[PDB]
Amino acid sequence: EVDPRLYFENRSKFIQDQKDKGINPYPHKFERTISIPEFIEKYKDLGNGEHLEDTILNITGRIMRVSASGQKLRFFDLVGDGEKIQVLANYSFHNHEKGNFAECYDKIRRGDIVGIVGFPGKSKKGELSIFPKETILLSACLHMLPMKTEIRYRQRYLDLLINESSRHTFVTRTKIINFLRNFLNERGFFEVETPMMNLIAGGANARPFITHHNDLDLDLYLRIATELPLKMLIVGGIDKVYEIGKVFRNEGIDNTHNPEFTSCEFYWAYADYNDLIKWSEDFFSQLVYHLFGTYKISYNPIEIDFTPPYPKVSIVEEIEKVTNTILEQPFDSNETIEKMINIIKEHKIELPNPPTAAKLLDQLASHFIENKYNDKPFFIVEHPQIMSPLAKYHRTKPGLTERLEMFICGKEVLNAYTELNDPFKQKEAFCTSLEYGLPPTGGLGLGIDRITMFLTNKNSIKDVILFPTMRP
Amino acid sequence: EVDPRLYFENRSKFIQDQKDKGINPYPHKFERTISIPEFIEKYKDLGEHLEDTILNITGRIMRVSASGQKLRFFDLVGDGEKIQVLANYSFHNHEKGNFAECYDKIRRGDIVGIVGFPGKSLSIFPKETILLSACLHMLPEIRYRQRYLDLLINESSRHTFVTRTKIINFLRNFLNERGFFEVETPMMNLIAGGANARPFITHHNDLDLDLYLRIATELPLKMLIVGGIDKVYEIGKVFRNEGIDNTHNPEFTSCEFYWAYADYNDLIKWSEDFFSQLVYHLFGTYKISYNKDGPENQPIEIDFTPPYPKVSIVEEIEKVTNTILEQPFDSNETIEKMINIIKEHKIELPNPPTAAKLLDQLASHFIENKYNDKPFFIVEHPQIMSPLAKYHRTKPGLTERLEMFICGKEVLNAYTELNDPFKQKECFQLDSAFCTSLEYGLPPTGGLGLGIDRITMFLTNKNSIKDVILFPTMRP
Ligand SMILES: C[C@@H]1CCC[C@@H](C[C@H]2Cc3cc(O)cc(O)c3C(=O)O2)O1
Ligand SMILES: C[C@@H]1CCC[C@@H](C[C@H]2Cc3cc(O)cc(O)c3C(=O)O2)O1
Ligand SMILES: N[C@@H](CCCC[NH3+])C(=O)O
Ligand SMILES: N[C@@H](CCCC[NH3+])C(=O)O
Ligand SMILES: [Cl-]
Ligand SMILES: [Cl-]
Ligand SMILES: [Cl-]
Ligand SMILES: [Cl-]
Ligand SMILES: [Cl-]
Repeated sequence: EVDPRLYFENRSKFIQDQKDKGINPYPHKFERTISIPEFIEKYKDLGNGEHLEDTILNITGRIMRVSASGQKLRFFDLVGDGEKIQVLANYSFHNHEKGNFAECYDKIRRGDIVGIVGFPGKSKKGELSIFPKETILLSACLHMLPMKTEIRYRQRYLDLLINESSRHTFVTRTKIINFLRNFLNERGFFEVETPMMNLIAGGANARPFITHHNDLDLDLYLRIATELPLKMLIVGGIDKVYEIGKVFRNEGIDNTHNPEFTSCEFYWAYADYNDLIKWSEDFFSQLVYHLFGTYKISYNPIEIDFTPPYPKVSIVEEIEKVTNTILEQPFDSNETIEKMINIIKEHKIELPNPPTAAKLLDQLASHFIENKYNDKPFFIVEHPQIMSPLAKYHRTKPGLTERLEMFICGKEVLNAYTELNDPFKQKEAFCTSLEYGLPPTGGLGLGIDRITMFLTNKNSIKDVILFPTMRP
Repeated sequence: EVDPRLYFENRSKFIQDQKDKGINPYPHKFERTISIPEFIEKYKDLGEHLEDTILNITGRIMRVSASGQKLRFFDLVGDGEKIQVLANYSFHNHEKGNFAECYDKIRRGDIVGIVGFPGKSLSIFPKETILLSACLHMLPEIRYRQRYLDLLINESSRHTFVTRTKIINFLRNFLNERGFFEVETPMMNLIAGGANARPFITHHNDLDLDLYLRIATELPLKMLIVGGIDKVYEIGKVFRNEGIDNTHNPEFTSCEFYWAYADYNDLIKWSEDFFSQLVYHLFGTYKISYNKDGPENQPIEIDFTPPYPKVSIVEEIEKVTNTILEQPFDSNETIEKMINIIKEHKIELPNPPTAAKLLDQLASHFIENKYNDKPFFIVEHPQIMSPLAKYHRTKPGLTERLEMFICGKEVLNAYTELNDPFKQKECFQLDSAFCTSLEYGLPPTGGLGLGIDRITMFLTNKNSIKDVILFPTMRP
């Protein structure tokens, strides 16, 4: 046992003493000639007890175990890029003209970043190793590191160094985003950037963040979505367009909500809801196979089968069906509002404030549909116009829209529709752009963080964001 | 020849009349079988007709002409390309509507679907033409507020934003080929560091908390180096709550990377490789022309062939002003001296006149416009300007820093990172989370920032940042 403060204070005095004796504990440059992954790839085939003594290399990394088998034989584990080798430092092999062996190695502690000049071999036990001639401290770790709560979210660097799975999680994340980018680019889509701060915040229903620009003396809204300006680009003649990036919604933090999250929205001119469904099934099934070489995955446990096609459940037909009720249109008539309210009560669930037709329908949809399936993803489709102000009216079903929303394990990860392009039907900047002619178009949104949760077996969004937002 | 409101209001009545006569003017779906680029590629080689092929094609009408009632000529555009629609009474399927009625209805800007056959006279010959989405206004500062108009009317506008995405694509593949790992860091933090700039503030309601939009990505990326991600980067927006002018937009796109075990010399090689390769990739040459002073007056050449000149900020200021600037730079004798030089040359005195801002001002007057024919680096900036850069390995008072300039504008800032936590407190309000991460061991590291919008300005021949942002931030 050691007191952390003593540890820290002592390592601090050590640093100052090195400085004072003229040794620079933070040297500027150490020219490494090979990485640890490279080193392993290149020498893993060596024979037990075989040294290549005439092959000198410079290698770096973080010391993670310190050991000894006497004062003239020190062992360390050295990690870089998520791989590990042994450092076997033997007194006889040490270049004594550069410091007392014992001084130079007593000072090396767990967490230290080091540079090593030495030669590759395997120990007789077969352990792939570097045998120093010289070991340089490049950057000390001044605190004792954990061997094994909230710290993983506040000190993500600690998490990344100690837990192999943490690194796997964020690697998978970037892979997911890479796949998506190439998937859209293969299909002729054009990546763009739209503003994060606008005079209005539209394209979804969510409270916004507000901020103030000093030069223009103006209160701007951080964006809750990217829909409106992307559509303006369709009008502008960019027929396949998308954006991957953050959006901001000013509401509660939970296991599936972070106030900044990463979305992808695309707009596809001359497509419609049917094209969007096909796209969703292709994307998800191909994404999953690309990561796992199979369509069925384990999640915390339950199997999720991503083999297309997926079930499509019509929001009205299904609510009515599981509640032996008819919901007469208009959906915001008093008779249908009262009725919807009755169901809420009849089933003792939380009444939304205020109880508008759109929010009641939404609430009924979360209770009676959204957890219909767990074995596969599925779509809820054909949402009422009152919920869907920017979706186009259904081509055979008055009151409804050509909309879909994909769910995985009761959580929405996708929202898409045929875009309303008739400016007259919309009144009930962007609006001006519609008057110039928005071609028939299909639009689609993904929630990236939520997708990554499922494909890395996490059940908090916090586990797939490097630095999630938290109370200090 | 027409009032815009009449035009608009009339096209509106037309839309309603179509609806009332049972025609849906905004059909849900027209299944096209070929795009315009595809169409061109496939039939460029056809003076002849091929009635041996019936196709469905879409696009926006952009010119309407005629040579008789029975002979109508349109330009149709999609994905940057254009073909002719030659609509001839002969070829029209009269079992689907009066030829003259249909085609009198079609105006400039209309989005249409066409069923016809390919030929040259390079054209599509309709048997039938469907309206898919009308343009209710006659088509021609507006370029910034209605960027859709700009994208449709000016070929160069589309070139500009295509080039922009290409630039970002090249950069992404350039870092990925070299083993770099893309990540996302937060846009809203409890403090905003990594640069000197006023921040935007916003408030989260459920946690009842004030947060700062990020002015840079430096600190959290460095925390990822500590975490063992030795090559890391982020491309994305940052926010600085400052003035707006030809080279400043309050949100702009940057790229920052951190390269463990590299230093300032690695960063210079990287900069030269990146820029020269980027330019050749776009133009098949290293020398490009740029209308600094506007398309009105004469352009200049910019030669991106490496290597680029490196000018040491202290050496050069002293040299062009016959002065010695004794360290410390924030002593009174050296502040007063710097002031007197600003006074003797009638340049604007910064408020307050700190050592760092005076040095900065002297650097913008006497160095930053040294070259115009090539990019160049200003290097080895004083510590007082550079609170996160590491101290120079042989030059007291200075740091291992570089800034690249193109035509007098900074596009790159990079350095060997200060990784000694004891020296940093002394340099520094900035993060304790960050400061704590340093104590766990930041390896020797090189960091670099690019200003993407400003790079794109130079490589698309624009001299306002507003020309390379789709929707720049403006007053209503
Ligand atoms: C833009 C996407 C398209 C798919 C449907 C939803 C999913 C989105 C909802 C959401 C809301 C929120 O307040 C905080 C979040 O973190 C998330 C999220 O992670 O996922 O929005
Ligand atoms: C992160 C980069 C590294 C290179 C140096 C600067 C360039 C950056 C500075 C700037 C500041 C600003 O308030 C508004 C801007 O638009 C820009 C810009 O576009 O250029 O920052
Ligand atoms: N803006 C939508 C995503 C696209 C919906 C289809 N246009 C949302 O945030 O849910
Ligand atoms: N954060 C710097 C970019 C360079 C980073 C070098 N450590 C800036 O905003 O200007
Ligand atoms: Cl249908
Ligand atoms: Cl939700
Ligand atoms: Cl390297
Ligand atoms: Cl050097
Ligand atoms: Cl600047």
